[PDB]
Amino acid sequence: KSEQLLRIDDHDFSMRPGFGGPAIPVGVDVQVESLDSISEVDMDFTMTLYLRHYWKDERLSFPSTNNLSMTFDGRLVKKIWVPDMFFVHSKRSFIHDTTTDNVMLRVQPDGKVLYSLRVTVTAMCNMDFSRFPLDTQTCSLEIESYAYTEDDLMLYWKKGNDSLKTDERISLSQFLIQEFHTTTKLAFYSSTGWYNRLYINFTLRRHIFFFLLQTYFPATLMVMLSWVSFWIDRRAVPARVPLGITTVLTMSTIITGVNASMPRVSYIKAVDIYLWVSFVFVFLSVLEYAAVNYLTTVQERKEQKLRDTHAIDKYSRIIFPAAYILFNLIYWSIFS
Amino acid sequence: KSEQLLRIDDHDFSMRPGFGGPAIPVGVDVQVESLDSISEVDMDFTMTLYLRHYWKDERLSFPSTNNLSMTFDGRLVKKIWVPDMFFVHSKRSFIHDTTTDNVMLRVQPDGKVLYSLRVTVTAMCNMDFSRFPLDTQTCSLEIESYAYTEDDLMLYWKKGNDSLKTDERISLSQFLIQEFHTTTKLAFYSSTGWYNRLYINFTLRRHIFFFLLQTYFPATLMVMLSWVSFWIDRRAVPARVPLGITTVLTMSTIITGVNASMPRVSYIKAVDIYLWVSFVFVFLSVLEYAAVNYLTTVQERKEQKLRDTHAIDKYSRIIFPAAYILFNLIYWSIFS
Amino acid sequence: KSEQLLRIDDHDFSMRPGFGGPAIPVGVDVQVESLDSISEVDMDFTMTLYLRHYWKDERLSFPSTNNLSMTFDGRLVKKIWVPDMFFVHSKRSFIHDTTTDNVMLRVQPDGKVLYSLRVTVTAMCNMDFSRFPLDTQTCSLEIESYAYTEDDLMLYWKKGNDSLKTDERISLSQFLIQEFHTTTKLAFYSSTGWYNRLYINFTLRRHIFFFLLQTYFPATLMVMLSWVSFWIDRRAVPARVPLGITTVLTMSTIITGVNASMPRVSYIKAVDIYLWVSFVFVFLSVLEYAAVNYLTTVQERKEQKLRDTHAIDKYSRIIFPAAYILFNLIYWSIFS
Amino acid sequence: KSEQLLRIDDHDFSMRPGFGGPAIPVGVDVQVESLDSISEVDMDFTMTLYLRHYWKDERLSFPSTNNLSMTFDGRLVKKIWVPDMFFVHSKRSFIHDTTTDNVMLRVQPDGKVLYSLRVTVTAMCNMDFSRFPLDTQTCSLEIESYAYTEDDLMLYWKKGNDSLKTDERISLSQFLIQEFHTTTKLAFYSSTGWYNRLYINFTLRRHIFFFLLQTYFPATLMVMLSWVSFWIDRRAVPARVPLGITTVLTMSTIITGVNASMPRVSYIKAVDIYLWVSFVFVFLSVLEYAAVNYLTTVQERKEQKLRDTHAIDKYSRIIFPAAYILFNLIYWSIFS
Amino acid sequence: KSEQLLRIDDHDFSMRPGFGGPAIPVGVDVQVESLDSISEVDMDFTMTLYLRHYWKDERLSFPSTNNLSMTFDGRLVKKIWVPDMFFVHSKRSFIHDTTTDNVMLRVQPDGKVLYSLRVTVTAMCNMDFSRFPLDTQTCSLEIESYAYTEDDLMLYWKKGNDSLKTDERISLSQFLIQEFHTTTKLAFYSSTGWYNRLYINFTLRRHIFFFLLQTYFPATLMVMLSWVSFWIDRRAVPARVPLGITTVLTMSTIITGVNASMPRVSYIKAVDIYLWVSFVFVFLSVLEYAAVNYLTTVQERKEQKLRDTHAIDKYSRIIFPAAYILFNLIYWSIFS
Ligand SMILES: C[C@]12CC[C@@H](O)C[C@@H]1CC[C@@H]1[C@@H]2CC[C@]2(C)[C@@H](C(=O)CO)CC[C@@H]12
Ligand SMILES: C[C@]12CC[C@@H](O)C[C@@H]1CC[C@@H]1[C@@H]2CC[C@]2(C)[C@@H](C(=O)CO)CC[C@@H]12
Ligand SMILES: C[C@]12CC[C@@H](O)C[C@@H]1CC[C@@H]1[C@@H]2CC[C@]2(C)[C@@H](C(=O)CO)CC[C@@H]12
Ligand SMILES: C[C@]12CC[C@@H](O)C[C@@H]1CC[C@@H]1[C@@H]2CC[C@]2(C)[C@@H](C(=O)CO)CC[C@@H]12
Ligand SMILES: C[C@]12CC[C@@H](O)C[C@@H]1CC[C@@H]1[C@@H]2CC[C@]2(C)[C@@H](C(=O)CO)CC[C@@H]12
Ligand SMILES: *[C@@H]1O[C@H](CO)[C@@H](O)[C@H](O)[C@H]1NC(C)=O
Ligand SMILES: *[C@@H]1O[C@H](CO)[C@@H](O)[C@H](O)[C@H]1NC(C)=O
Ligand SMILES: *[C@@H]1O[C@H](CO)[C@@H](O)[C@H](O)[C@H]1NC(C)=O
Ligand SMILES: *[C@@H]1O[C@H](CO)[C@@H](O)[C@H](O)[C@H]1NC(C)=O
Ligand SMILES: *[C@@H]1O[C@H](CO)[C@@H](O)[C@H](O)[C@H]1NC(C)=O
Ligand SMILES: CCCCCCCCCCCC
Ligand SMILES: CCCCCCCCCCCC
Ligand SMILES: CCCCCCCCCCCC
Ligand SMILES: CCCCCCCCCCCC
Ligand SMILES: CCCCCCCCCCCC
Ligand SMILES: CCCCCC
Ligand SMILES: CCCCCC
Ligand SMILES: CCCCCC
Ligand SMILES: CCCCCC
Ligand SMILES: CCCCCC
Ligand SMILES: CCCCCC
Ligand SMILES: CCCCCC
Repeated sequence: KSEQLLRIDDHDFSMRPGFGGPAIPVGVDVQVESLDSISEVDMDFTMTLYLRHYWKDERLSFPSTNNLSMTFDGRLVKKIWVPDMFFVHSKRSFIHDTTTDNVMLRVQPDGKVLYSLRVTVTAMCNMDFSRFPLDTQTCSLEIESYAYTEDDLMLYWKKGNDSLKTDERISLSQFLIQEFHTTTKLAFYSSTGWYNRLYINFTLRRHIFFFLLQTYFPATLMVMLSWVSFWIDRRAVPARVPLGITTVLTMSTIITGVNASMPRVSYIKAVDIYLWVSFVFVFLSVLEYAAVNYLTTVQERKEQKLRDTHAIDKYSRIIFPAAYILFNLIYWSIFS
Repeated sequence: KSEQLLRIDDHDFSMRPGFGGPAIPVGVDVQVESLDSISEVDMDFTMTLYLRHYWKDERLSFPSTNNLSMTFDGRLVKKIWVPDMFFVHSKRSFIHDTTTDNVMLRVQPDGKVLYSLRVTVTAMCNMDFSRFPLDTQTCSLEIESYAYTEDDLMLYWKKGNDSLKTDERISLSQFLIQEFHTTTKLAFYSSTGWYNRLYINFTLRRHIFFFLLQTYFPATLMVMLSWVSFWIDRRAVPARVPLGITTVLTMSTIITGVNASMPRVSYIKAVDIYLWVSFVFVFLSVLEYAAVNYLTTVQERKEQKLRDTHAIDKYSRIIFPAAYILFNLIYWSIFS
Repeated sequence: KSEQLLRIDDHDFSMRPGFGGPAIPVGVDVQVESLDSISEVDMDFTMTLYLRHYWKDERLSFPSTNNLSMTFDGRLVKKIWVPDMFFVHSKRSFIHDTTTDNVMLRVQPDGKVLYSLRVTVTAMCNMDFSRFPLDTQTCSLEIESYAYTEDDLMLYWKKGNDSLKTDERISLSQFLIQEFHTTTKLAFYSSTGWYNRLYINFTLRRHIFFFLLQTYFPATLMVMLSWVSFWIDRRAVPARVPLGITTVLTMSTIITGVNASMPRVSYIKAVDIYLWVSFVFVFLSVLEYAAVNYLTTVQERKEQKLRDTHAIDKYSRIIFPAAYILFNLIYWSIFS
Repeated sequence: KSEQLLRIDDHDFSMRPGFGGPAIPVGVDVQVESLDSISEVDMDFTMTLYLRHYWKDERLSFPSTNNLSMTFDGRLVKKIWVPDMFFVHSKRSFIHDTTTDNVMLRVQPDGKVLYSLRVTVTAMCNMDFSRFPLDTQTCSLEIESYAYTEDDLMLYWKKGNDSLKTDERISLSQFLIQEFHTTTKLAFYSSTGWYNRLYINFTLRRHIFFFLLQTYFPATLMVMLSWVSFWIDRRAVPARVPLGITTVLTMSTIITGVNASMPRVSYIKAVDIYLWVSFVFVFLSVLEYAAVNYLTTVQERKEQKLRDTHAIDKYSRIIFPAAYILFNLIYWSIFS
Repeated sequence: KSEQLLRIDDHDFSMRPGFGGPAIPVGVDVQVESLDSISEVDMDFTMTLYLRHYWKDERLSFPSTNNLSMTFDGRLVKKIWVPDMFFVHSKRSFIHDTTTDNVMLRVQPDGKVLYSLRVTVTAMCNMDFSRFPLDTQTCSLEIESYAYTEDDLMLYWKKGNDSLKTDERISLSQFLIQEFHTTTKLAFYSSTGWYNRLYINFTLRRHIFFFLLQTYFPATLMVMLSWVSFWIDRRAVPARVPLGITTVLTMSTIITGVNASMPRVSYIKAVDIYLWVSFVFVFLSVLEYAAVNYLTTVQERKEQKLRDTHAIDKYSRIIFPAAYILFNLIYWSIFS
């Protein structure tokens, strides 16, 4: 029996290696296999990965006439001491078990141990949609020991920045992913002490042209369409009135349609500002012709009682586009 | 073996410490890590947190030549007595188990015990949407012993109001969160007796300006647009009629669009009252011109058989806006 | 050890108390804590509650110099005999286990036992939507023994109608809840025999005014708006035609919008009948003016070849509203 | 102890009764309690039922001075041999366990055994939507032994067609259910051999009138409305043009609305054919008036340069309805 | 006892057969039972299948006076050595367990073993929607050993391309499935070594005619409808203006409706290009008439101050359709 080569029954494996002295170093490597989903309303993401640990234990040494190592599956884990890592700020997670538990242990003649397992985790990521669709988000995944302070266990990246590998075809449907890297930082708990924490960081971006074409293009076209009425004969009331009112109706349908297709986040975003400013421009263009028609009617009635282009149209033909151009300059200087 | 330092086999751990005498005090601390989601239709919320217990047991004392404590994981829990806390008014919950059970026990030489675990819970929160979108909601989470009355176990906050800590970046997507605090109260069960209950309270609010801009602004603009027809020449029937009917159509589309984007709660809310009053104003403006056209036609026919601005327009130009202003004053004095 | 006070090893606990003789009575009490959700398309509901059992077993008696009782948690359940209750017509259910199993046992010196546990259950409830939104539904939850017939186990409510308690703040978002009460009935299985079954009954109702304002009000307003054209000068074709066709378009949008917000139940309901009758009225009002215009044109052409209000408008002004009023009387006498 | 009346330790229960000789017959009965849901996009259904087995084993015989039988729960199952049935073509399933496992065993003095359990299963059902909404679907549930060929185990319906019972109130929200019955058939696996398979069959149908009123009625009404323009004076251009274009807009909104309410199945169905043919009719009616207006204008210009009803309207008034009637005859002769 | 015919206690089953020498070959067969679902936003699919292994172990040989084999269920698996296969790039999976674990073992007198189990798996499949709805996708499922390198275990398809069988009625609701086949490839891990990997490949396609009729047909019809105004008398302003503006409104509603029914993928696809080009054509047709009306008005005013078909219409009648035809030629030569 291979488990008799390790004196299992001859040691207390409820205490750590080196108990009573300096802390035992434990080195970590990570391989990311995929990014599974993201939730914008609930603000979290899901990832699948391999986690590997390295440490030394002299109680595990066995004699050999060679330099061959022995390999075990997850049934040995409950018989020896292993590190207790957990994921900070996570909502749910599990270890894969088909067709059997996805756990491996390899033990060297001198007591060096490698511990490997496959896991899926869902973690939180606070997001800010104030600059949507031009926003940028940063997320992280964090790794920590549950019960051992830095005085008993010293956790570190085994090879620095070479300790993280990512799959060549990692991708998300609605985001672009860039800039993977690792960091470390000490954290403090008033109940027990100081602990080491490791981080995995990355950044997300959207596709800007899709949103430009889908939202900003039609609004601008409808605003430009509402200026056509300034060049139409003011005596054609049955053609001036329906045009303005239908233009309002079209802009309202566009805004409702856009609202139905964005994530349900209930506070004010940049695209909303653009859309409602354009709606106000369309409203003002109807008020203009109302004024013109009233004034013309008054003039005609006065002339008959006593017995060309109106100035408002001439000024509006210049003033409306200039003000829209100035709004656009300010908006795009502010939101980049 | 460390479990032989505690005389495990030498005591009955199916009875409480101090059995037969006064109740044993048990002190509680809570650290909230995050707020995961909220459901407005089902009226509940989800939270993730650390729960810590403190008590003393003389049967656990062990000799030491030092003041060092021993630490265990969750396999020891089934061998000793521990408190049986549960969450009142909850729908589902679980304890995290990756990469192993997230449970810790620390035992002092004199028998003081600390018990720590990590848990996620979903709890109910009755809500009232009568003043939507200006409503305010209050929620709570409650903690109680399942089987021990106040005569056997005394449950209390360890440090009063300093016993609750919350994460610095706790947030929800559609709500603002404020005013965390703790309370206690005795409850009575006719089947067994009196029990101590602990509470965690907080308050939620919405973003008012988003809703103002999205709902109240367009309705008011359309009501103001329907008043334009009072200044148009009454002889232009083909321009007066289509304008009113298209204005009705636009207001109906706006109302349907707003209805599709609120949570599906089927009783009457404030915003509904605002919207349907505005719809009635738009309807009345079409009835006005119907009356005017009929009366003008009668007058002309009478004059021809025998062989300026109509008064109704002049009065309507004043009466409609005053009545809308009075409605707005009353509405906003009532709903703040 | 407290489990040695009960002679556990000295009795066969795979047989019932009183085996071989009359049936053992078992009394039941229920406390409802909350109503969690309801599903109209799948026709089921979810509930969370406490279930308590009472019976006597002389094999459990122990000596005492006092009248104190002993309390156990769920680890004792597998060592003694307990009743096997299950929920009839249910789809899924589970027993809460945080922070430990929510099970209690209390044993009196003379062998009286109390058994308590906390459970969540989803059960079916056949529904009829023919009179929507004026429908009423009745639901029930049923409790039965799986393996013991009335000859071996007699199941009954411990205190009659006082055996059911409900929480003071029980509520559902879209329903009103009323009239909780209990009943009993015998059921028969051809495979094994007769069994006792217990019932918990309640009733659900909707908020009628919300639905009135959201659906019936706009339809009636549009039908009334289509009658305006009967008072308009028949020589204004460019004002009579667009009005009818836009009125049809508005009514169609209203009907689509209403259809998108009701539960997806694919058979005919009362509100559908109301809406499609109103649509038919709006269609008929356009056919009327088509007839009037054709006849006027014929008359003018005839008069010119040879070389006031038309009767159809005068009759329509009376006939349309009377017929709508009669439809409303019949409809509301039929559907209450 | 009742388990000592059966010589449990005295037989190898890892082999079947009658090992080494002819196959052992096993008889099956089924009671369906409910139909829980159906998924049209994923093409599956869910059902809840009781499954009962009957067979004889002489190793289970025990002496009795009477004809009373002994009853056990599911803890005995792991100590004796039982049949290994499984559900073919299923996606997921489980056995109910509240408040304990829903399993029963009854053993007669002579070794006759009854085995009963309660189970929920989700199974696939390939569907064809080509004739929607006039389609008919057939589904089945299949039962088979996992490891024993017909040479070792003979599986059959205990009582033929009397072996299946269904609940009196079984129903689905959007379907009608009819024609339950059972069948049997042999299947062949090249890896191991021939096996017996049992079937449960039933049929589903929709409510036709709901779909008629919701879809076919409005389309036909709009097609009939577009024919009104053939009777309108050809000199009223501002009344002929808006009518056709608004009629197109109404038909497009109707089609979009209908599309949003059917199950998302992306291939061509009958109702789509009806709707797009009607759209083409509405398009052609606008092309007609375009032609008429152009020709009239040419004639007038020619007459002035040189210095009644147009035939196209007269022919269209007959030709359009006849062609629609012929389309309807062919369509309804093809799709029933 | 049948487990005493195999000397279970007489061998260490924690090491592989042939330990210390050449690798042991293991042969694999697969039978696909169904394709359960596909997720376009999350980019994955689900499948249910039978997995079978073949290998030889001399420690399992037993004497027989015949050539009969012994069969076991899944309780034997934990007592002997078996291969540890797992699914690469998968998100979740499980082994069916109703009414018992769906596992079988068959052992020949000479030590040949067959191992069979039933499993459901969800795997990732990166997709590209740039050519939607004319796109083609390829997916695969991959099988690998977790802990043994090619030096210890040699994994291969038992019968080459005859090793894969698929069900005759396998289907998906919105896709067509074709071209199943198998491949093999070596993979390299820097932590442990080289491993053998097996692949199952297939291809998916859509139904093109459904999408043609639903999207491309209405857009083209509306573009053709906007050309009607070039043949209408330029003096009929109240008929030329409403027609263009309503045509814009109809096209906008069509585009919103189409957007609401495609999978929510936020980057630019071919159908979007088609739709927005058609929208631009409709916009240009309104700008044309604006120009024509302005120029006519100028001419009339000049003539009066001093005291037929306009050229722009004549050129537009030719130029618009030619340019649309050229766009269509280029588009369909590019996207096939
Ligand atoms: C072309 C369009 C969208 C389509 C019409 O509404 C016109 C605007 C004009 C301003 C443009 C904008 C696209 C996004 C631009 C290029 C901005 C960016 O650098 C984005 O990061 C700055 C100015 C923006
Ligand atoms: C500006 C707007 C919304 C946009 C148009 O409809 C005009 C109203 C006028 C009344 C305003 C309201 C915004 C919300 C106000 C300020 C109310 C509040 O204190 C909210 O708590 C009281 C009066 C309300
Ligand atoms: C006011 C309104 C709805 C709003 C407009 O459509 C007008 C109808 C008129 C008939 C009313 C109905 C509301 C519901 C009533 C009162 C019915 C009920 O007792 C309901 O149980 C009987 C008559 C119904
Ligand atoms: C009344 C209506 C629907 C409502 C308008 O579109 C007119 C058609 C006319 C043809 C009818 C159809 C209803 C369904 C019928 C009766 C068909 C069936 O036997 C159905 O199985 C054959 C002819 C069909
Ligand atoms: C008939 C229709 C759609 C309906 C109207 O928009 C007109 C176009 C004309 C061009 C056609 C297209 C259908 C798809 C075709 C046949 C393309 C394909 O081979 C598809 O793989 C090449 C040319 C395309
Ligand atoms: C790892 O590399 C990243 C690359 O951006 C850098 O930011 C970071 O500081 C590096 N960390 C260490 C420990 O070298
Ligand atoms: C805790 O502090 C809160 C702060 O609002 C207060 O309301 C509450 O009464 C305090 N409770 C105790 C026990 O001090
Ligand atoms: C319980 O009370 C309800 C109240 O409605 C009554 O209908 C029922 O008959 C009562 N049952 C018994 C057993 O008293
Ligand atoms: C069972 O009855 C059904 C009723 O339709 C019949 O089709 C079937 O053949 C019958 N089967 C047997 C085995 O009698
Ligand atoms: C299996 O058959 C497929 C059929 O396309 C072929 O592509 C593949 O190369 C074949 N593989 C082997 C190993 O024969
Ligand atoms: C309709 C005309 C829109 C013009 C927009 C100009 C935007 C300029 C942005 C300059 C950023 C530096
Ligand atoms: C269209 C004019 C709306 C005017 C609204 C006035 C609201 C005043 C609220 C005063 C609250 C004290
Ligand atoms: C538009 C007028 C609607 C009138 C509806 C009258 C309904 C009367 C119901 C009487 C029930 C007894
Ligand atoms: C608008 C007129 C529709 C007429 C439809 C007639 C359908 C006849 C079906 C005959 C089936 C035998
Ligand atoms: C409205 C006219 C559309 C004409 C489209 C022609 C497409 C030709 C494609 C040729 C591919 C080789
Ligand atoms: C392809 C980018 C288009 C942007 C139109 C505003
Ligand atoms: C837009 C304001 C114009 C004023 C011209 C007098
Ligand atoms: C709005 C009512 C006006 C009445 C004027 C006589
Ligand atoms: C508040 C009830 C309103 C009903 C309108 C029909
Ligand atoms: C609505 C029918 C009126 C007929 C008058 C002659
Ligand atoms: C619809 C075609 C009519 C042709 C009459 C000459
Ligand atoms: C479309 C441009 C036409 C120009 C004719 C002069």
